[PDB]
Amino acid sequence: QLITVDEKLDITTITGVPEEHIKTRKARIFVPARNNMQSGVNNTKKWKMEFDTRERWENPLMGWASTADPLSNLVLTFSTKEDAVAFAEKNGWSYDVEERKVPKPKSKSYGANFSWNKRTRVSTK
Amino acid sequence: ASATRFIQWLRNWASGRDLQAKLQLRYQEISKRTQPPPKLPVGPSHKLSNNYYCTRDGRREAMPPSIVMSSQKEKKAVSPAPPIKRWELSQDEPYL
Amino acid sequence: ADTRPTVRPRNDVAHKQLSAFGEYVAEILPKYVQQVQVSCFNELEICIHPDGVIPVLTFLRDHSNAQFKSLADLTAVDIPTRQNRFEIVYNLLSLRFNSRIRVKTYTDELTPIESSVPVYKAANWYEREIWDMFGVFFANHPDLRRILTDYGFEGHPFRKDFPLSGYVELRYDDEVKRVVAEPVELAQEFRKFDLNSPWEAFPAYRQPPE
Amino acid sequence: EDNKQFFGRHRWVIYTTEMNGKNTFWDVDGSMVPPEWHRWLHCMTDDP
Amino acid sequence: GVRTSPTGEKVTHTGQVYDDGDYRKVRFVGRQKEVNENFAIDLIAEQPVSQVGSRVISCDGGGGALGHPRVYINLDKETKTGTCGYCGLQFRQQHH
Amino acid sequence: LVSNLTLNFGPQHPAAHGVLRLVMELSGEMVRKCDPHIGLLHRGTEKLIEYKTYLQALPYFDRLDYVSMMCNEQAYSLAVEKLLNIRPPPRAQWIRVLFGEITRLLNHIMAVTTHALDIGAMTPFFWMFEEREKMFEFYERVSGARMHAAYVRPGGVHQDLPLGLMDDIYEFSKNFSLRIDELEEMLTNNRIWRNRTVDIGIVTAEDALNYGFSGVMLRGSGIQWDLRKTQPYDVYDQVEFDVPIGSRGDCYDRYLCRVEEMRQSIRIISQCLNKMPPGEIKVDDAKVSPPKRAEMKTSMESLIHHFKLYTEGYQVPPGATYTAIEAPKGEFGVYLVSDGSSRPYRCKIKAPGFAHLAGLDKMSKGHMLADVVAIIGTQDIVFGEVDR
Amino acid sequence: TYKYVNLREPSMDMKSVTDRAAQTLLWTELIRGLGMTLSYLFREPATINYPFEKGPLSPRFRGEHALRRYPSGEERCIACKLCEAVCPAQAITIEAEPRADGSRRTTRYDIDMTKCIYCGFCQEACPVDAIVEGPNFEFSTETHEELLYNKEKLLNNGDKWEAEIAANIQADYLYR
Amino acid sequence: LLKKTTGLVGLAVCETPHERLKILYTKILDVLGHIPKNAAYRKYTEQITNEKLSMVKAEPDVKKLEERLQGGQIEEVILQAENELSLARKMIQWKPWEPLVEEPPASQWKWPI
Amino acid sequence: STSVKPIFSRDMNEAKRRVRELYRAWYREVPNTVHLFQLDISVKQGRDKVREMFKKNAHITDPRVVDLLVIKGKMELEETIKVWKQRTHVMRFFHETEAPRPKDFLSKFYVGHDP
Amino acid sequence: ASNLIEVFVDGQSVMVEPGTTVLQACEKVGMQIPRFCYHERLSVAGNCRMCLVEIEKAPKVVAACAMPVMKGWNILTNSEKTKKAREGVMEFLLANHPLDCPICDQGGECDLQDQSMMFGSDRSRFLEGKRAVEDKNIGPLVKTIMTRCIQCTRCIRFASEIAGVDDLGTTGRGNDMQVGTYIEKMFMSELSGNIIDICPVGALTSKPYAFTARPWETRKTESIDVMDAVGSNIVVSTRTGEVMRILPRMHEDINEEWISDKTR
Amino acid sequence: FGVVFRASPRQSDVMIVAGTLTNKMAPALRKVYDQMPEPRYVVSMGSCANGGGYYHYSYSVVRGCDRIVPVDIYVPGCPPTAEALLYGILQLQKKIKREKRLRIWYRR
Ligand code: SF4
Ligand code: SF4
Ligand code: SF4
Ligand code: SF4
Ligand code: SF4
Ligand code: FES
Ligand SMILES: [K+]
Ligand SMILES: [Zn+2]
Repeated sequence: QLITVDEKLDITTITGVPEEHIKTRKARIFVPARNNMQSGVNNTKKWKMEFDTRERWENPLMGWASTADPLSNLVLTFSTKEDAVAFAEKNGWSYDVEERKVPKPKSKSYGANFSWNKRTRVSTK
Repeated sequence: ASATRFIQWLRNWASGRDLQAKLQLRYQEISKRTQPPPKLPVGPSHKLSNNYYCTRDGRREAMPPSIVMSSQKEKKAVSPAPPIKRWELSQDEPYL
Repeated sequence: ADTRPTVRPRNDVAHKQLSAFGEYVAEILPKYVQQVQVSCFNELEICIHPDGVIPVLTFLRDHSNAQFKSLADLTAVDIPTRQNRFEIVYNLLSLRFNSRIRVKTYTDELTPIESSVPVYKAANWYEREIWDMFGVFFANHPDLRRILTDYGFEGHPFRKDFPLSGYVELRYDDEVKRVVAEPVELAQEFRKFDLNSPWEAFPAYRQPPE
Repeated sequence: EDNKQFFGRHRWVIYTTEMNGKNTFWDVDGSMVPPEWHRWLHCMTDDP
Repeated sequence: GVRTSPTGEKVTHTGQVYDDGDYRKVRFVGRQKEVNENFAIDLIAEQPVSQVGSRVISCDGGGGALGHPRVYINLDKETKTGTCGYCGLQFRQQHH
Repeated sequence: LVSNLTLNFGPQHPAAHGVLRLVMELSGEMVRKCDPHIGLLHRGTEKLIEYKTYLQALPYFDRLDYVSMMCNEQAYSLAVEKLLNIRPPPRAQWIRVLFGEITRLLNHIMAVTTHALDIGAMTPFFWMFEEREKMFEFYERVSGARMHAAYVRPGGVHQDLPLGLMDDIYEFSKNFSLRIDELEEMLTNNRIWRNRTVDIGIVTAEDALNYGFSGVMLRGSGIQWDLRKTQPYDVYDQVEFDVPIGSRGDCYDRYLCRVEEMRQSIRIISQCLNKMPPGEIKVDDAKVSPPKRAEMKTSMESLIHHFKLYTEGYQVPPGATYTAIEAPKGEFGVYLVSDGSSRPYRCKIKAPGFAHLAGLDKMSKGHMLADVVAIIGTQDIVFGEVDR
Repeated sequence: TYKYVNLREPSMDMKSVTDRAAQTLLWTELIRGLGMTLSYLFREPATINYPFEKGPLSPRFRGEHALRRYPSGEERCIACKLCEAVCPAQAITIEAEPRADGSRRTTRYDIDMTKCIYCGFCQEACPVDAIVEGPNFEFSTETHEELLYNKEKLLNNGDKWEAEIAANIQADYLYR
Repeated sequence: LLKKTTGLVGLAVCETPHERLKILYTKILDVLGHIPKNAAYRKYTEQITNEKLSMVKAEPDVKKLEERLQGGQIEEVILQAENELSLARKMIQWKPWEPLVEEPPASQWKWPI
Repeated sequence: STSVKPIFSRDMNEAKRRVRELYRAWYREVPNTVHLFQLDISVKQGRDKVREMFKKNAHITDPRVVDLLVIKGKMELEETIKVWKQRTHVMRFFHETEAPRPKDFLSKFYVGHDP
Repeated sequence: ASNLIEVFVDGQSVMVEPGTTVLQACEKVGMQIPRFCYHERLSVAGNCRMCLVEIEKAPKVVAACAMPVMKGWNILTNSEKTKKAREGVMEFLLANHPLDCPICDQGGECDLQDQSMMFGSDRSRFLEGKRAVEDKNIGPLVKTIMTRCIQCTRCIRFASEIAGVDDLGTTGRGNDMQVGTYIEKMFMSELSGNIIDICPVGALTSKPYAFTARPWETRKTESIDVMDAVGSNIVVSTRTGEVMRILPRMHEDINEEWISDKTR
Repeated sequence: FGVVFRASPRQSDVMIVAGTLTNKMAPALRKVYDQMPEPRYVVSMGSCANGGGYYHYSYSVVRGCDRIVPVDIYVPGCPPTAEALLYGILQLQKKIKREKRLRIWYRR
């Protein structure tokens, strides 16, 4: 009906990746940093996994950017930090986890701009 | 179109059709290659008033699927829809 | 049906009928059904435990009020964040009642799924496609083998972690007088674009904060 | 042009025997039609 | 504005030329390096300035919907002409 | 297993459907086992679609069943529109039915003529591609491309019909029934053709449904099923036509069904030309459909929506739909999953030829080797959609 | 609504049976098929005399690519990269910089014509009608390298074909 | 009167439709007796099975019976009864009526992720 | 939990059995393959390669991972035995065109930045 | 604590410290209110009016950025009244805005573009001519195209409160109100390049980065500044293996979201 | 023009590669090419065969058939129009017209 299997779950052998791109690759788990050119925060909701950048060179003919790295454009999206780590382990990638940085809540007051005795008074509007 | 009458008679007879009425080739029953410029109409949302996008936004009127049963959270039998209706024979050409 | 030229009209009678049948199926096969949902554009999905495939597919095919005689499609979706990353989707069609229904289940890399060929002979090639592209093994399948990929092709391309251009590429070598595979090198790397906008588009689908 | 032919043969070109210093008595190709006539010869327009 | 490098190769309007020791200039040996001879920078210089009599002038590049998007240009500054971001045409305010 | 004949159509002949490697066991002239091997035109289309916006993915659908270009587009557009919850305007729905039926004629001419060409009847092939060539001009006049129009898009159609097109389509449709009649004067009552198709590849109604067949493959066996009649999707509820139904389930009935579908397509095309309404061609909602080039160069909002539509693309609400149409070959459907962004998360293509070809072994049992050529032809297999 | 394509019942009178016997033995329908082929022999062929005659096209035809100019002679392209972003085949590669006069102009514009699917999305997306698909469809080459267009080539195509391209735009811009 | 053709390939005509159905429906009712009375499958399948069987008795004419049943040709109704019967025998082995075998992981059916 | 549905083996002993069988079928096959496919390798080189492929997966201890490894190995055999492969597929195992790739720090240091 | 009071956000109860604004109350249930003039690291302005939102049983809409919440308010961030306020305000913003998106470096990463798509209308009814503004030269680092300015006054607040420089201000009045220095001045500061990031539009752009790349084609690499010992967290933007620009990366304890001009 | 509709591989004079060459299919195409008796020419028709086209970045597609066989003429388009292919064949005829096999042989 069922069996008991306890070993650490690993699938590197059956996934089909070459060894070169399992062992020497350093996955990076993180939440993307907000693009400071915009105030929207909808791209900092999920955890991404990416790999280390490798060499790109100029194509001798047209000057295009040539790569020999098959993982260069690979990005994975996860709901939680555990999932990204759980996926990375069973595929046998060396990874680093960077903790989410949450904006610190702040005290905002409009009245603070017109202050009798404080330096927060604004000189213009 | 430039077939002599005799050859016209022959190919009509061989095929059993009046081929000249419906010629395969096109001569001067085709549209002119140069046409007058068009003046295409505008859509129903080209209005200067009473045209707020919030009252015609299809995307934002979708909602997530309803959940009829979920594990965490004398009735009569029902078919997924009323039984399909039998088709009726064409009265234009019932038997080919 | 409203005078909103650009907005798809709602059919509410279809929504009611599909919700009634969702309960009916849940009432009859409570051992297996894990969830029932009907979308806004009227499409019923039944989520089931992977062990109820044959009982669930058989009931929908043979029951006198189901009669989903036709398997319209069978495919898998890969969602790596889920613990059971693979979701197996069955789209069925009922010609007696002119209705469609979707049956979904899940699995992982190392859990087999019962073959539905005993129920729908159409599933023979669909499951070979699922195995080849997703590496999901179906048990008791008459003939499971690759169907799309090249012979000796290592990997399962439709997994989200398989790179778009793969790992090996073919050319002809004069010296060995045959077509040789080699590690892939692109003259122009595929350029990845970040297109997602940082502003929320659909509040109705907002997920609760952590 | 001859408008009593069927559509597609009612216009045609007889290529020059020499163009840009190349003998084209025998060797002619569809790229010898200049852009102004290219539109007329392909019936994209109705006016030479 | 097609000047040649000391080697003998023509320079392009982007300013590109193969330096003295670059092997990649072999690709042109027995063939030719294609260089457009109408330099957009030099042609748009020739255009005369357009004297106008208002502080704000709009340019669409001509042709209405066959030009570029319509842009309004400010001409208050006297030390310089006002240029179109798209088509590069210059404007000045008349005797003012 | 007297002998195994591995028949590769690698050195392809003038069929153009693709390439099929067929592995068979011939116990004499008879066929005991048939095993199609179908990886030769697998191009990874479903994975590539995940890296493209919804607009960028549309041309992939032209290149599936590459004899049903605008019908494949409509299926993608009907799926995306359903997730977007928008509606294309009434004029475009008529243009999409009109060119849906011009595409059905395009498909059946290829289906019947190349089927007959493989069985030795070469001449009707040339007769009818003079007609397909005239249909390719309608495609080019509305889209600029003879084949891969990229014309039917979510929200409607890219451009409006140029002035003078409907007259030329009417002139083509007026002379076209005679062209079909000439084709039947060479095949319908021809004893050689009937001997090659009658009682070949018989399929029972019960086995058809279970094997997943659709289209003519069902209606040849007598199943009264057409998606245009039972689950209509554009204006097909507003046009009168009859569904041809077979009685014996053999190749010859399937041949007759297709030839009768060409006549019903001309019947439908006649109604579309008369009922074509005025108005706009794409949904008047610029967060989905691009604005007119005149408005984009005049209006700030139009330029912003133009800029974003052709870069990010419109975002589609999260959800999953299975949309199917009555494609000329059969039921063509797409299972499209949206994660809420502007790029599809998963796009599974349901090709009718995938199931039909899998059903070849069933149909070939107890037939000679020369019949297999007739069986594959009557299925109408193109390997663009079989493999994707 | 359906019809029966083949549900006839053959008549079993002697007159009808003899009709089928005459057909079977005298090959009547086969002669009829020979008649149709004979009629086509005396119909005029649909062939045209390429390259002297050409198949009809329309203004919307999507052919070889070219970069256009304004009447003054300045390039229309402002390096917005909307064409590069939309290109379904990723056939376009763009680099830009400020020109010596501060203008927003490209320094690299390339189309891999062997990647391009000739869909015309790039001309639909261009805000300034800078990139177009021309009317030329006869530009096959002998080497692969001859089909990788840089900026000079596309500018030269615009100079070569502007006369026709402008007229085609004039004919269709109102539909667009 | 008797149909020459069912219209469907591989589906032959039934000489004795009324009697053939009665046997099948009665067998179905008999088989359901082996299923727990509480299970939902037994209650619903009995209800439809009885309602059809009542019509079969009531209607002697084959054409009128089909119009009441609305299951296509009368041979199609027989083919469906045989499927319901074989389904019930399989349900007794599967026992779907039991409580849920197992519940899915936390975020198994959560879309978007 | 650790309660998982099995593919075939219910413990490594059964799995190692199927592994052992599959090696028999491959060991017998190489003599035939080297002939039907007209390969230029000796039957010794072929059998060493089969040994190499089986050895690389030595560490595996999960019964389910071993079932799939065997399932895949049999599919590979079925292609070679039935001659569905071609001479090119069979010879891809030997990487006869890829030039020697170094593995010592100094060698990798001279050529490129790859770790 | 007992400080916290209870407010509802579309019927979802959240407990907030007294003095929290409506915009901050909405952020706790995960919503982002649209904005142009509000920035959490600057003084509240309340002038763009894009944050206007409806309070149930309240006839008037309130500026969510500058309105302290009171006990038992239900903030309706998606009512018809709220949506129409956003559409009206976006229309006014785009009335005089130039048609520059193809030539504007901000294109593709513009809050005006993106919030126009999400909260604005799809079409214009503005049938007049537009405003045009001359450009100011405030140094070799920031390029000014002030026709695009939406007068959010973020740059003014940043320079006054963050950089401690009072060179920037608003001269004029009404529709003619302009942002600048009045005189020929260069806003040269070690933190000057930061006003590029806070400017929501292409009014202030990086001169070195002008025209070279678009946001969607650049790969983001999170790294660290090494031009000083503060270790500012940055983003290195690259395209086809080339470094295109340096952007800040938010770190609350180090550089917040600023960087120096040597870093930039 | 003298170009037969259908030619067998071992009497053919020119191979026209009309569509996508996948990795599964590449060995078969090189097999056919070797069986062709000389003189043999290849015509690459369309983007897919020319350089991969719109599946260029696919894992299962050869990025151009010139990786497998030598190509004499490249016909652009997706698809090239029938007229565009005809122009390509007529370009092959002119390419053959300029051959100098005997003239080279004399000077060897
Ligand atoms: S026609 Fe289409 S594929 Fe070709 S360059 Fe333009 S957008 Fe790209
Ligand atoms: S060709 Fe047009 S779309 Fe492309 S970069 Fe130039 S202006 Fe922008
Ligand atoms: S600031 Fe934004 S909306 Fe204004 S022109 Fe620049 S990109 Fe377009
Ligand atoms: S320049 Fe930019 S930051 Fe300053 S007020 Fe104008 S839009 Fe706001
Ligand atoms: S038409 Fe285009 S997509 Fe199709 S095979 Fe030809 S090049 Fe490839
Ligand atoms: S964000 Fe509140 S008014 Fe500007
Ligand atoms: K800015
Ligand atoms: Zn201008």
